[PDB]
Amino acid sequence: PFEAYRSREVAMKLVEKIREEAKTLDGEIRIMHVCGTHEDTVTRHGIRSLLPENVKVVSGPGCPVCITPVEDIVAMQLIMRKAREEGEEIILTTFGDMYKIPTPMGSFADLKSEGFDVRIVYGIFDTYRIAKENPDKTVVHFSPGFETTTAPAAGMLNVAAQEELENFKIYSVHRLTPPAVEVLLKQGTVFQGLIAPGHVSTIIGVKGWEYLTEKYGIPQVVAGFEPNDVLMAILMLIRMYKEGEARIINEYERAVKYEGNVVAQKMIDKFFEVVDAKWRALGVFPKSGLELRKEWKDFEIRSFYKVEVPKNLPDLEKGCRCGAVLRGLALPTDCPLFGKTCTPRHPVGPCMVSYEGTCQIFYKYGVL
Amino acid sequence: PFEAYRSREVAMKLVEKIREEAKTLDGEIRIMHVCGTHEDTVTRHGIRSLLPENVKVVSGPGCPVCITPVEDIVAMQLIMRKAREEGEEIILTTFGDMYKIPTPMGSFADLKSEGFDVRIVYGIFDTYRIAKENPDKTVVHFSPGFETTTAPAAGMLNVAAQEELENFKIYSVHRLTPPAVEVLLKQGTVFQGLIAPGHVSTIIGVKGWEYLTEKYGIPQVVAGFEPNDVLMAILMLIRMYKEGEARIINEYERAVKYEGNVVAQKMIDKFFEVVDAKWRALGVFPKSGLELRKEWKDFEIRSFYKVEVPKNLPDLEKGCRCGAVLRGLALPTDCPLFGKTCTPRHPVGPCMVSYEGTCQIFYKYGVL
Amino acid sequence: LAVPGKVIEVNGPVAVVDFGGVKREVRLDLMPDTKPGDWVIVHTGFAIEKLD
Amino acid sequence: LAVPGKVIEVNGPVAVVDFGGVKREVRLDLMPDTKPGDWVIVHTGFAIEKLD
Amino acid sequence: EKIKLEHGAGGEIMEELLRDVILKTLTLKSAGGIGLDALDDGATIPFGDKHIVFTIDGHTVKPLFFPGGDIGRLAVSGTVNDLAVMGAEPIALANSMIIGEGLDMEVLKRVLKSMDETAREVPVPIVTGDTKVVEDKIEMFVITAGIGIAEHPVSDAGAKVGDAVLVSGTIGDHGIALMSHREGIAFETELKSDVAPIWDVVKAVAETIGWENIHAMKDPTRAGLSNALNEIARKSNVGILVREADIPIRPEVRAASEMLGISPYDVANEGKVVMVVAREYAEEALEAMRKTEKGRNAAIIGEVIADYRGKVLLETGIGGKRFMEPPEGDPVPRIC
Amino acid sequence: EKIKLEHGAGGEIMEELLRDVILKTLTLKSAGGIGLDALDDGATIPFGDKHIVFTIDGHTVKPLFFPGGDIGRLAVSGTVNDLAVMGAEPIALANSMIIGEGLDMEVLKRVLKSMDETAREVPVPIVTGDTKVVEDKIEMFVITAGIGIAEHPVSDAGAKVGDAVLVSGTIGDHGIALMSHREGIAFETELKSDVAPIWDVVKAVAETIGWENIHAMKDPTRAGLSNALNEIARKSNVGILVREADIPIRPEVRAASEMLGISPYDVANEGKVVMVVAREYAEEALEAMRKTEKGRNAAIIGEVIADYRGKVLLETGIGGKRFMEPPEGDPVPRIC
Ligand code: SF4
Ligand code: SF4
Ligand SMILES: [Cl-]
Ligand SMILES: [Cl-]
Ligand SMILES: [Mg+2]
Ligand SMILES: [Mg+2]
Ligand SMILES: [Mg+2]
Ligand SMILES: [Mg+2]
Ligand SMILES: [Mg+2]
Ligand SMILES: [Mg+2]
Ligand SMILES: [Mg+2]
Ligand SMILES: [Mg+2]
Ligand SMILES: [Mg+2]
Ligand SMILES: [Mg+2]
Repeated sequence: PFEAYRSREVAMKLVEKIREEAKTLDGEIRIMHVCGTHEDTVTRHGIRSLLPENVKVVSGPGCPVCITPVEDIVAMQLIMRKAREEGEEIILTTFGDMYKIPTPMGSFADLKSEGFDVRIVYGIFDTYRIAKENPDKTVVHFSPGFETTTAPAAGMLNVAAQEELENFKIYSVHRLTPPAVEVLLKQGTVFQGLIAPGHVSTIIGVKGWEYLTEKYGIPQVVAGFEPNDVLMAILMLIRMYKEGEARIINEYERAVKYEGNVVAQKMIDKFFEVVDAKWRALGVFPKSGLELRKEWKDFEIRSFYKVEVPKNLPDLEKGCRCGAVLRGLALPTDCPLFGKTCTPRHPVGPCMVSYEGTCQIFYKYGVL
Repeated sequence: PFEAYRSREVAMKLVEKIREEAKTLDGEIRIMHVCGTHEDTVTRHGIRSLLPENVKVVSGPGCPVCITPVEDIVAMQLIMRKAREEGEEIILTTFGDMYKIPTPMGSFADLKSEGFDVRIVYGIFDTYRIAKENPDKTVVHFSPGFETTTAPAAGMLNVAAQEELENFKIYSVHRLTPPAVEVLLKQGTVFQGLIAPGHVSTIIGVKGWEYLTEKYGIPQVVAGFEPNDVLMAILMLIRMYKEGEARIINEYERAVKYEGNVVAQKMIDKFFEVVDAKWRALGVFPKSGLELRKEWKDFEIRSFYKVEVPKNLPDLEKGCRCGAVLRGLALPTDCPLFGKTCTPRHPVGPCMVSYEGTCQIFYKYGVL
Repeated sequence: LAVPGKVIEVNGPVAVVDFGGVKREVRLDLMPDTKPGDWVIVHTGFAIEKLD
Repeated sequence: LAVPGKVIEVNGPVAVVDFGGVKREVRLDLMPDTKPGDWVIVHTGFAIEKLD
Repeated sequence: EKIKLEHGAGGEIMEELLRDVILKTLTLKSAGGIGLDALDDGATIPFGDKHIVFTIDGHTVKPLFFPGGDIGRLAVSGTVNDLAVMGAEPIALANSMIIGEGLDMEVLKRVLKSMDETAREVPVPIVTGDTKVVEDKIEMFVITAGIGIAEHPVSDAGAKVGDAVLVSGTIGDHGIALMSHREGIAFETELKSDVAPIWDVVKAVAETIGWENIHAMKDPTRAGLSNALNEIARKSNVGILVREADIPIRPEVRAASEMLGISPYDVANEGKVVMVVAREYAEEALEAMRKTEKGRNAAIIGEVIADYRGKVLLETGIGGKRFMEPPEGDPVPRIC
Repeated sequence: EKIKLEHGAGGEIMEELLRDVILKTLTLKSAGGIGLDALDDGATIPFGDKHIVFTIDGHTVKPLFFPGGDIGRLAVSGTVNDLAVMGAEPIALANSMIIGEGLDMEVLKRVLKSMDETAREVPVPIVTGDTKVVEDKIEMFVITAGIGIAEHPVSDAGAKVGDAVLVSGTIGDHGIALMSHREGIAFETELKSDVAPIWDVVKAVAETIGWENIHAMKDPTRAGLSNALNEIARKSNVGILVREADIPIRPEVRAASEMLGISPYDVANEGKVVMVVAREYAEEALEAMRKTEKGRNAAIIGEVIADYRGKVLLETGIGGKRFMEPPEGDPVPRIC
């Protein structure tokens, strides 16, 4: 099934069309995607080695774990300690890569080693289950992620209110993709085409990305994650650039609805509200984050603990260029630490730690 | 030094005299010793294989760990549990073999496995030290032993009162050798000569054993522990039997004083009082035990906890004949379990567990 | 890392998806209309969309 | 298992006995008169008698 | 400086430890043949007309039992394979066991049973051993050494430009099955480990195209196929082109690896062999393999090239190109 | 039914496990020579004019470092000795290591250093190995296998009536030193372990009285001299008379053993060899031994007799008689 989407023929055809449309192209065309899964597709399938010298694919900040502020990671840790001293022991769930994310003050794993109960989970439901198995304890899930990950949390929060669970809390560090994309525009990040993230689209649909192509005239293209989805999108983008088009094509129509996914949208709306948030190594982006509304405030772990997070916490270690990698302005290989002191096993920056981290992906796949 | 006491010549001479004095002997002569260290000497050096068919050496109850009542071992365990429930955690010290002594309700080692703090020590001073290193805990030493072991406890109790230590307690299960010897007399245990224990003599001196040779006319002989000490004693005994003598010879004069050791005697008297006590597998012997006087009652661990020890606790496992071994009426090889289900590694009875246990000694040395 | 799977069982919110010889349970909270035979996109244990 | 040792140091109650190349500390509480050069019988870490 | 789990994961980090310490501290490392410095699947010792192959392997897989096998079948399989990829016929096995105080006697019996059944398949006898018991809560560790006789020895450095690269079967089965078993990931039909001795496979190809035409071999255990290949490329100082579309991979393995977020190329295989053969013998070796019960799924996956020496080039399905990076360390814990 | 510390203490209880399970479950146990069933210090494999000796030994001594040696010197020494008592000349060593996550890199280096220094003394190279790292808090385990060539093989069953029994040096040093080190028992001068390769000792005697006159040999490791002797008596089905007064024992060892309440005959020796020689060659073997740096203290301790077959008779100092019982298991924990 979907064999075509991986067909060596379908691919070599798309690659030929792309080469054709570009041999006549002046200057250079830069296409940016904002999804780590797309970066994985591009890199895993060696798509860059199939592109013409004048066509470039750059990875934007498509990694929710990479951009979660250190201030928030430290906060969660401070609250674990604050609870301990208050006799209360908390059960903290986090994703695997987030678990190892470094900060000036250590990671969740460093905490684990101090005798704290930190558990790695694959989803929020895992956390929900732990909540029912441990009533004598407050289970909290450090929740980072974009729309695609926000939804499962917005749904789990519903199933939790009905059940009237009191030990089901989460530290919201959710972010919105479209906003950050605009910010990069207002800041000079160069690219003439945008490969909109497949899954985040599935949620906010093609509709969620329109406000961008209209307010800046940038041709967007919702794409899947098979190698031919991305090759298609690139071709489609090269052409809307050459023909001066400025619209949004839904190449991933098989999985995305124009309106997207209504349930999730309201499901998320029922609990979260767009707010101003900080993106690690990038700055404070306007209306780019999601925090729990005043009502569902009892689900936020911070409504039970107020900690003093030290100021001036550096976002990255000296020498790390993850901030530029996140902007699609730098390649991980440009980094002096890349593959040296920084590797997936012993990461210096967040971009190398994260599964959707561009550095980890480049490292993992031996980029040419 | 003391080379003579181990000399192969000195020995072969004593062995010859003994053979001479016995070739003319009618019936059979039975010499009983009441010290596990003597049994070790006899067995380790193969002395029995050097004796004439009509001369026998039998081991009496010369093992303080073997004869400590199970009721007392269980009591100590019940008190450990009672303290735990009272928030109080106790540090229990015991000797290595005692640590593994079985009872119908398990050993101190079985307790250890339940999370209790049971420590093996080589002497009471070890316990005293633990008391000073753990003031936030009550350190108690299950104290079994004869006069030779009682003294170090009677001395440590002095050094403890002066220091005014409040966490230095001990469960007294001390016993006296001379009394038990009399009991065996009044009960038919057959022997025409008694090798009095070297070290217990060192304490109570030759004087402590006189009341026996006088009230029953049994020729006693205080002996050391070198192979020639025992061979000498045997010869000396054979002759006092043939010549109808009835006195006490101090073959171990180099280490024992007639009056014995005055300090220890009063040192022991200052704290303990001869009382009626039960000997495991043997019965209740009159004025054979030592318990702390009403004053130094604060040193007894039972003055802080009263436990209900279940009745009818069998003294030994079915099939075990340690009771007869202890009386010198049976050889461990007579036992069906000897070397079968019962060995030092996996003991069924106390006689096999104890270092001075006759069964352990026979097993350890491959008796002929 | 989201991958496609064929639904082979539905039970209100829970579902059993087969990803080529590998089955896993998935919450249908965001795809109520899901039903056996369908093909959903699973992200962190949740169905987020069906395929056409 | 009591064994003979030669005293090579006294300090009030404590003492240092050598058992043929092996030294150990012993309480002299029961042999106050002990002093270097002596030979005592040690039982459970206590000197119980000197040798003649 | 502390030892990390990575130092024993068979990847690059472990390579560092070997070079930064082990090979650097040991000074006597050979007996007139392939020695420690070579870091081949085993050592060789000239003995007149033939050579003795010497290999040793510790095993610490957890749990002791898993779909398709156990630590016992793994011990015999691993040692026999290492002798086999050196071109030697198993002669005898030496078995050391370090048992944790408390192990149920039944487990030990079950492990010994599997070892026996596995050993009889070669066949190869276990002529000597050792048994140790520790209080440490380790359950069990199995260390097996093995001696074999090789008429003509094969090393990781014999790969020549133009040669063809083969694998005896599917890749990623043991590592993915064991990982899936851990995360409770259930299957339509359980994914099994492939642990098994494959001397018969090597022997078959040799008994078909002759030893001289088998230029290199290695069982891709810790760190997977990528590691085994990256190791051959480096030592033979040749480049290796592999076509992703020809690498055999079970549907279940592809699926579980994606969910697990790991590559089936970086995980250990316990019943496979990588073989570099003379270009004009590839087809006969392949077919010779296909005719064995354990090589039914063999396949020519690539060729030895002259460019990118010491590296492994991967031609992706859609035709792209990228390096097949040798993992930093095997992704899965206690995989062997 | 659970595995107990005793099952790996080299005594009788371990003999039960071997007979009740291991030998009873493994069915293929030989390669045309001395095999697993013999439970000799190593196995033999006929190879034309000569035989290959194969041996393996795990090591779990704690602490890793102790007076006189360490786990590294012990690994090399133990394997070389087992090859040596079989009558074989060390050819090559195979080294497996199972390191606990967290070990200080310096410890590993120090162990490797000792292994190297020890290996160079034989001399014998370490031609192959394996490295595993576990989360278990075990520090380190060293498993060494070794291959050797024996012109004429020697087994525990060759002892003949009338032969003389010798030991290359003092008995009880390694086990007592290590026990004393544990209980903080201080010395006038520390009691050291004797761990060391003793091939030169065996070789010397052979190069003096010829291999045919060395009827039996065994390094008395776990369970001590009593065990090594009780093992020779049983397999050779002969009786063995030993005169306690002739068994070499350091004053420090006698002293510590008494305080420790254990017999120096039941504890492991790591630098000694028991040798049964033709009655008319005892003196030359003894002297041949006395001329080596490690056999200066050798001594004829007894003779093979016809009575008490399978048992070991001990003639005590004063002239008494008793059996020298094979310990149930080595008294000291983690002695090797
Ligand atoms: S490699 Fe490391 S250090 Fe360089 S930017 Fe990427 S994560 Fe930061
Ligand atoms: S051997 Fe055991 S069982 Fe028989 S009496 Fe002696 S201790 Fe009791
Ligand atoms: Cl391996
Ligand atoms: Cl051994
Ligand atoms: Mg290998
Ligand atoms: Mg190997
Ligand atoms: Mg291997
Ligand atoms: Mg061994
Ligand atoms: Mg090879
Ligand atoms: Mg041996
Ligand atoms: Mg051996
Ligand atoms: Mg050995
Ligand atoms: Mg290996
Ligand atoms: Mg032998």
